[PDB]
Amino acid sequence: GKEKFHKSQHWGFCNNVRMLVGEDKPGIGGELYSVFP
Amino acid sequence: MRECISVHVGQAGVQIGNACWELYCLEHGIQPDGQMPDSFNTFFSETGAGKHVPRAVFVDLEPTVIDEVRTGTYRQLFHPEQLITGKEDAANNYARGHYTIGKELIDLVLDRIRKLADQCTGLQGFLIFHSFGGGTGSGFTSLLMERLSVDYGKKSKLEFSIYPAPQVSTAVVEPYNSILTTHTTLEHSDCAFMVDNEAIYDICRRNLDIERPTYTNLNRLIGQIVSSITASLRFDGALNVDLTEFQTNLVPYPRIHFPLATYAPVISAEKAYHEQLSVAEITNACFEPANQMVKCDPRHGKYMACCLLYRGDVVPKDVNAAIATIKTKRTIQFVDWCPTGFKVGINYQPPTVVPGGDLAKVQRAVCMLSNTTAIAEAWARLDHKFDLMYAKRAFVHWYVGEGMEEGEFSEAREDMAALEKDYEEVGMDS
Amino acid sequence: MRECISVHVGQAGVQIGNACWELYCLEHGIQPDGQMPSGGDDSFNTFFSETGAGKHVPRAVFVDLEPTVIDEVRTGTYRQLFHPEQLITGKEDAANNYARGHYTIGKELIDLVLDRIRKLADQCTGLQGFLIFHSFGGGTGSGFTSLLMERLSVDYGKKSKLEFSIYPAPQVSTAVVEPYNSILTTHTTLEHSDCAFMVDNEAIYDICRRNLDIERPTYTNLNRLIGQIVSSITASLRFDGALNVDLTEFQTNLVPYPRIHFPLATYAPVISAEKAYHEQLSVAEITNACFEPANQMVKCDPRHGKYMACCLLYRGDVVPKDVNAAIATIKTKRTIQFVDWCPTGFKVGINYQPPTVVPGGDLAKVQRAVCMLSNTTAIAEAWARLDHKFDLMYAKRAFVHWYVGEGMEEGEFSEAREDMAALEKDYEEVGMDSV
Amino acid sequence: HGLPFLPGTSFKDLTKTAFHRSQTLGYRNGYAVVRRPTVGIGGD
Amino acid sequence: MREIVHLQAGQCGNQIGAKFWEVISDEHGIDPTGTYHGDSDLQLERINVYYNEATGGKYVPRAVLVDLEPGTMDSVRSGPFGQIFRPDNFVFGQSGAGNNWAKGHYTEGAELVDSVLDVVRKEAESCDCLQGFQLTHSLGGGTGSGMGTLLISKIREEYPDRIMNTFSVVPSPKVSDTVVEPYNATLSVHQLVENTDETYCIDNEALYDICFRTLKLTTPTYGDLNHLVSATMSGVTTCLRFPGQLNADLRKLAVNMVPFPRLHFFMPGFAPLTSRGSQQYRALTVPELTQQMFDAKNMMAACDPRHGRYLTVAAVFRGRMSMKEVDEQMLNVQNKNSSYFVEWIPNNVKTAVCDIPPRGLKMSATFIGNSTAIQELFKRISEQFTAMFRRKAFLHWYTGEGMDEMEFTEAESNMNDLVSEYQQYQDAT
Amino acid sequence: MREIVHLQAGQCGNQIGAKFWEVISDEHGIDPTGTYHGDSDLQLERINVYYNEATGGKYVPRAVLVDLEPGTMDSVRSGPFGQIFRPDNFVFGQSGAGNNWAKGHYTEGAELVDSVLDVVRKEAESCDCLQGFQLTHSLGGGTGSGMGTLLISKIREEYPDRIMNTFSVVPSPKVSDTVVEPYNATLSVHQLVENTDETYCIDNEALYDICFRTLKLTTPTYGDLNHLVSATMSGVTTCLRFPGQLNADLRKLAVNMVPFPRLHFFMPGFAPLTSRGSQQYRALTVPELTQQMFDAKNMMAACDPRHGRYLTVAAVFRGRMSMKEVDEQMLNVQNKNSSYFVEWIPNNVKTAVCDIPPRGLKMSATFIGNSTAIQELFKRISEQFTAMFRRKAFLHWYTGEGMDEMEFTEAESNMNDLVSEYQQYQ
Amino acid sequence: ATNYSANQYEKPFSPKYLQNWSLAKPTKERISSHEGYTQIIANDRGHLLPSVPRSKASPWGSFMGTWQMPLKVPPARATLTSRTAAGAASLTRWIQKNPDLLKASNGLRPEIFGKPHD
Ligand SMILES: Nc1nc2c(ncn2[C@@H]2O[C@H](COP(=O)(O)OP(=O)(O)OP(=O)(O)O)[C@@H](O)[C@H]2O)c(=O)[nH]1
Ligand SMILES: Nc1nc2c(ncn2[C@@H]2O[C@H](COP(=O)(O)OP(=O)(O)OP(=O)(O)O)[C@@H](O)[C@H]2O)c(=O)[nH]1
Ligand SMILES: Nc1nc2c(ncn2[C@@H]2O[C@H](COP(=O)(O)OP(=O)(O)O)[C@@H](O)[C@H]2O)c(=O)[nH]1
Ligand SMILES: Nc1nc2c(ncn2[C@@H]2O[C@H](COP(=O)(O)OP(=O)(O)O)[C@@H](O)[C@H]2O)c(=O)[nH]1
Ligand SMILES: [Mg+2]
Ligand SMILES: [Mg+2]
Repeated sequence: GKEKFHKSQHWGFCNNVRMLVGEDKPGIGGELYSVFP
Repeated sequence: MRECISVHVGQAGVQIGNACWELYCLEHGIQPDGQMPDSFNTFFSETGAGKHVPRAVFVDLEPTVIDEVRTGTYRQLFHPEQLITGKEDAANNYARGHYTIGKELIDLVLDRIRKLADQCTGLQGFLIFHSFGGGTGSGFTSLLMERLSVDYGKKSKLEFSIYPAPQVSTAVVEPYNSILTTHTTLEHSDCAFMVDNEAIYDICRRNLDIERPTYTNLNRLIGQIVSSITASLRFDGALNVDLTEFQTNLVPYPRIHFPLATYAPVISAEKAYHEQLSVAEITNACFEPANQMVKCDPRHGKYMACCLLYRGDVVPKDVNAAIATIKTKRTIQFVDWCPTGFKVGINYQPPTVVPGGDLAKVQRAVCMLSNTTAIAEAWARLDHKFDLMYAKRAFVHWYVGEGMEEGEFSEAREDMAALEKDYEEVGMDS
Repeated sequence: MRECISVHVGQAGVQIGNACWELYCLEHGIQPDGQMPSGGDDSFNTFFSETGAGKHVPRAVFVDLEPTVIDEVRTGTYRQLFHPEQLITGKEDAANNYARGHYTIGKELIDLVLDRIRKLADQCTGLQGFLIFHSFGGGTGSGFTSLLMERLSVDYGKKSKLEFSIYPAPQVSTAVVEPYNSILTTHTTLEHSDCAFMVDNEAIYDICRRNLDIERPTYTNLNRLIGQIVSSITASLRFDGALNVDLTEFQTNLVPYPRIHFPLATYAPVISAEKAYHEQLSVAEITNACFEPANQMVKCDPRHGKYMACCLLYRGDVVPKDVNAAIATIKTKRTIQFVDWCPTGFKVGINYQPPTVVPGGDLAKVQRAVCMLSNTTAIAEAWARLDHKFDLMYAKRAFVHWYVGEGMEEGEFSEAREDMAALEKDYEEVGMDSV
Repeated sequence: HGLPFLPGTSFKDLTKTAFHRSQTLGYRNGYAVVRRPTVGIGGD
Repeated sequence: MREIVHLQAGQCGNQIGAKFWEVISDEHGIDPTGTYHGDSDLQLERINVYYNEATGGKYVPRAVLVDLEPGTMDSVRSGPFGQIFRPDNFVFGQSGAGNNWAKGHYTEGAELVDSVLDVVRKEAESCDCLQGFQLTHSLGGGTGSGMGTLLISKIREEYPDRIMNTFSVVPSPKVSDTVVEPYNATLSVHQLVENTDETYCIDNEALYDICFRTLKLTTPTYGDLNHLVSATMSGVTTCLRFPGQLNADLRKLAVNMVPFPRLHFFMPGFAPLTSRGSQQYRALTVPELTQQMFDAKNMMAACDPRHGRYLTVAAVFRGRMSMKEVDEQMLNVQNKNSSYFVEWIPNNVKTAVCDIPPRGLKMSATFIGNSTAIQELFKRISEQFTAMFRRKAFLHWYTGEGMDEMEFTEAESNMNDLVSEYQQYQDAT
Repeated sequence: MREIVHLQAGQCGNQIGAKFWEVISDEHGIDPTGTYHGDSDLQLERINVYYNEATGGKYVPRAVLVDLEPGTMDSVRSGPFGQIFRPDNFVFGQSGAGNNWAKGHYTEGAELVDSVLDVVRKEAESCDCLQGFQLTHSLGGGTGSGMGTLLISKIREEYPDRIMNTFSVVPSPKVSDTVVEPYNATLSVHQLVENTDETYCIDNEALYDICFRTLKLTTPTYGDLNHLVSATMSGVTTCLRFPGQLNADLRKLAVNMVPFPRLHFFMPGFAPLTSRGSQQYRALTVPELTQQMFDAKNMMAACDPRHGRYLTVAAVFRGRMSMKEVDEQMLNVQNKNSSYFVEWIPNNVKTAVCDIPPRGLKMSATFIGNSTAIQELFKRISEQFTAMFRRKAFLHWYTGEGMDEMEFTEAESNMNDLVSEYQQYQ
Repeated sequence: ATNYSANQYEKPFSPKYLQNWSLAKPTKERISSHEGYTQIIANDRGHLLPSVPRSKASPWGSFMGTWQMPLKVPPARATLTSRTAAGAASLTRWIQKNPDLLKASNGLRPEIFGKPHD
């Protein structure tokens, strides 16, 4: 964006094997269960 | 991924880390209860209740300054396990923080690091905050790196230290603590970014028109540095830099690992209107000896390793033209054995201003980290003060009685003399 | 580009700098809050700068050792224009001592002023040179302006360094120990200065009394007339003109010899509003007023000496033919004597833009204007009278314990007069015709 | 007024007062930049 | 049927490679998802050279991304064209490089060799007839200079008859972007000179002046610099993808570019690179393209070709053009400038003319110059490496993990032998 | 075909050449945006000599713009025809020349001479057959006099077989516009003697006398003084551009005007120039134009040809006129006063004509004359120079840039030899 | 460190073009070629080996501050023409009597371009 450049950590490790850890994560701030009040 | 464990020891580390973790929660959206109203996973650990817990440990041998954290705004944020309190303070003694009272508390700290080392997929390095002058700031800090080195070894280990002020001093037994903590941590630390107290007093007097600063202004200014050092592990940048990068580009020798910290856009809300803050005009202010935050002019020394960390609306060409202008200046002199001198770090994220602070919302910022020869006179003056005290045996019964041989004072002084011989033998040419 | 950096040192430099920088704002439309009520015009960058938000900050530095001359600027109508760090004050003044301005109190702020000039020079894409405003008589107006130039010669070298100096007037004077400062600040500036435009208060007093219809003029009237000169000097590179004149060309066309660099500045279309209604101001008619001895802004008769070089700067709707026909009549005139080794004598410069009045000032709306900067042999008798002032105080060693007692050897006085006593024969040698 | 371009056919406007020279040729961070001229002499 | 495998080592090669695949997908018509939305049918027959067909009509690039951390590949996929690479092609380690050629080549890069080469083989064994390999990295960092150079070594010991092409970013001459960069440059050159057939010397300073003097870009970024690199990499492979009246793939280009196996260091350039507001001041003809290729200040290597002699020059022209104009212009430059062209190779220019231009342009050409003035690059790093090896400057970060000083010693000899060979075939008659 | 590269340096050169590019665009129909908006096809056929084709029928000139300070270029670029020049052809410095030949030629001119000759090499081999060069400047300046002579030497060492021109503005006789004019003039002429094939000497005083006494002009600016210079430039280049009955290019003039390789300083003039209200009193015939050709007040050098003798004379005409009338008039002016012409050449005058006059005139001509009486221009500078040189008037601004004293003595000797060889044929 | 030249692109990074108008340190134009391995001149921890020759200068630097700077500072403009021989001697003597200033990093680079009368 303009004021928001948060780089999400898309990749990672679980069970000691290479992977995409997220599979639903934001990008540079924007996009690439029940709802309670 | 890219996790980083931060360690604070001493009352200096706690009060600096209070303003540090105020900034880290504010630039990631973390509300001061842990809840968020994946960049956080380098400093914060997300719990299965939605409460993001800091990846840090608050070790201090004195309970008084810790109970401010347990009572104030960040009570629910910090983990009661992950915060370790002492019983009695080290009382400005290296001996008490290293041998008598530090030994009964260090056995619980490394267990805390070990549970914190299991939740990190890849650990970039450690991050230790202390001050030279204190007892648990110098004694207990030494017990860390002796035990962290045997536990981890090749893991990166960066550290932040409050250097003793060159003209004022909070205590008298301070040169005893500073010489004794550098003798044992000279070979147990990868790099030691250094910062002073009287220099920031000058920075907070000239650059911003807030006369009479307190410690909160100093921790806020230090907190901007530590965020700028680790900004590239969390936000996208033009050319990214790691935490592991800082040890092999700023430390030429295993004895010379004391670089200097410098923040250039140190400006108030009333003066950002008066001047533009372009990359060329702020990088020239990094090398300006009035903007440096350790009281030693680098014009009287030599540069052997420099690091630049830009964050904001910066242009790589304007970065290139700025450094080439500094390379043409006769004020800046380098050594014969370092023809490169510089590395760059650029982040797209502009710095996040804290409300209630003093620095204005700047479009771009730069943090300057350089190892210089001018710190040799700072070591020379500090050893003078040690030599005036150790000549006729003074305050030594407060060290030798508390489980510590008096001959340590010797081999610390023998070491430190060679460290000055290490600084003039690196400046001479062929 | 074409940037210029102005240094105002002493009380005189600030008070002239107040009238200089108000006029530069009216020439560009920059309001006192530093906002232009408008990429359009970029003619301001020779004096002003930009911050992105439409703010123009002067490329000037204000240094003084007495705070209560700059503190008006910090709390005046231009308190938002100047950068606070560009206004520099000390704790104690130089107390009318060159020794305090050079050796003890002037050495205080010199590292901070050099630092500020570097930050100003780092913003300059093309730097024409340095302008320095002071008075020979002041403590810091003679001491600090001497220490600055030695440091500028070390740091900036052969960069053009021009001065606007308030000469001690030959009969009217303010201070008593003033002739001591004038000799000392002349001695250490000869090898460091490039050119020194000179003017004193008494000759402006007569011009303000006679040419303008103002009785009892103030220092504010003097500073505007000086400000009109510096504006007329620089506006060739500020504005479109037929003959462009730069700051570097002044040292070439007015300094023939390395140790004589003291021309005299005058501004001849200075007439009142009641008196401008009757006379016409043609190019030939206003350029003869540049050569009248009563209209000279330095109290010395040019008929007593010989002209070495002249620099005519025309400002307004001047026609180059009428400029040319006017100089030809002056050459045919016999009462003005030029030296044999300078058959040319004249450098002319023409700028299209008319002088804009300060609203409510003394100067009338002239359609065209001329500013003359001439190096004359007639300044030698000014040194001869200034020798009569310093020496008549030095034979009894009067007022030296204030100088020798603070950072300064007595042998300085025993070398700084002999060197400028050589100017007396330097001005004699250039005033003899070769047979 | 439609006259051919001859040396005697040059006439200036006397109502124009502002003569401001804009800097469309300058230097950025090492290069001689030549800007697109947006205004002429005097700000018009 | 004549496909090539793309390699991306280091964060410098990742942003260059991501911009490269964006340029190719724009040129071949591939959308950010992977399907085809191209207008002309000449964008389909030779997709195979770069992409692979996946079930669903989606084309997958034949590229592998290697780094010692996923830090820069977080930004690669967060970009516009990060959804086209397979997740299996992303290979990342655990801890960073530290600008250390040690960690990229001995300690940390060694655990990732078996994972990346397994990816390299499974692309190459799905190939009907593999043409070569193509790598982007930098000689200043740790992963690009250490891991990528090791990847060249392990690929070449398995596929010797195939060609190894790389586009290395050399360290800057004036302002260093890494304090410890002369070590990582010298250690990479010592193995680049032995295990590669084509290498391209790309320097950041030359891209900056190209962006200011010729492009007149007021505020350039790394997106523009990687685009100029990507236009060069697409130019050299155009005859693989598009038909032409005079075609030359990489091997036909490599055979007559290098006269000796150790002399394979080149200088890239782009011909029709013009500004925004001066498009109407310059005609777009054959004499204008050949001048801009042979103008000195259009190099991408920051080494002046007028300080040496051009051994061999390449000219991969793209666009419908008359061959007499191409041939007569190449003859003039060789004739007008005879002191900057060697006299023991009679012709020094290879000409290949394709038919399909880059989109948005009428005519284009790519310059590849094997000047003897690229020894200035090797002379400069050798002095720096001398200055840091004489007084042991940063050796303990390198010798403290397993390398011996003899490795740094033999890197000096071989690289200084390279300057000796360049000087020998510059003064020869 | 027969292209000319135009180069210009200095403030005086830039203002003259900007007006020169206005007269060329007016007669070739080039619009301020740089498009052909003319009437006839004999306006487009020989565009190549000055302009260059661009994309979409645009004509960019072949001018190279040199100065050490673009304050003059900023004035030119803000004019009505300032956008036709390519921005890449603008080469400029950062500091001023200072009216110093030493700065323009030795120290400050050295950092820009690499960039100028790159632009000159850009515009040299981009044309099929370069006819030659042309330089406009003033000898009294610092960068026109200093760098312009440096750019002349660098062109001559690479392109020595092509004619090069010099429209230098020589110092005025009675009033100087710069104090250090004799130093810059002596040092520039010494370069111009052995480095130029033709040189046209122009001063402001004769242009002032033409504007006052012959144009009846009340307010002459520099726009209409440079127009007189610009009309002469178009006159000599006319046969290069438009068809005529007797064509004569630059070198064909130079072959039979330069009798010895040293004598190439000419005198320009413009015959059809008339007064303010005197057009109705004027007959439109060749004899009245011919008597304004050789008339002394029409000269552009303020050196009276009655005091000397004509070595060679050139006469380029414009318009549809018969040539018996032109040839008879040139024979009568040689025969009526033969004391003003050298007796050792039977015909001192070359006749050249063209069929296309400039717009608004039915018949035009230009005068280019090599006379002996130009030696008093050099003596006047020399007597002014040696007056400043015996007392060492302004040498410390010249020797402070590394320049030695023997060059000044050398520059005096070359002018004094040029005076003596002019004096030989009189 | 040595300011290297990019050969063809040294011109845009010349000192005054980078807006540094202060006598800036020069750039190197040519570099030679070595012919093999270098020699370790200094052991670990940075000490120079005993055998090798050592330079004779301040290890720290040559910065001359505003208080250690000599009084009566010489000029940078030191032309000697139109000057008498005694005066030209005094100008030469003044510049040559302070060798500390002429060897400093923030020193005075003089230019004595001129010959006095005889
Ligand atoms: N900048 C900054 N420095 C601090 C702050 N708090 C303490 N210090 C530094 O630390 C000194 C106080 O003593 P410390 O060194 O912290 O004492 P300690 O480390 O807790 O050791 P002991 O109390 O003796 O057991 C002060 O003089 C400061 O220099 C702070 O909030 N900001
Ligand atoms: N023309 C003119 N001259 C002035 C003006 N103000 C002061 N002067 C002259 O300056 C001389 C005194 O020097 P100042 O600049 O005022 O004082 P200073 O430089 O601060 O010296 P110290 O206070 O002793 O350190 C007087 O003799 C005046 O002639 C002014 O406004 N106009
Ligand atoms: N062209 C280009 N060069 C880059 C980019 N990012 C980094 N570099 C270059 O890479 C060099 C440093 O290499 P480094 O980033 O440490 O490589 P790594 O350690 O393998 O990740 C610098 O000199 C940069 O010039 C980019 O996005 N584009
Ligand atoms: N004819 C003519 N002469 C000019 C013009 N502008 C300046 N001059 C002459 O040029 C001389 C000044 O030289 P100048 O161009 O300022 O030197 P420079 O600054 O080094 O280029 C003066 O004698 C003027 O008479 C002009 O537009 N036309
Ligand atoms: Mg405590
Ligand atoms: Mg005062």
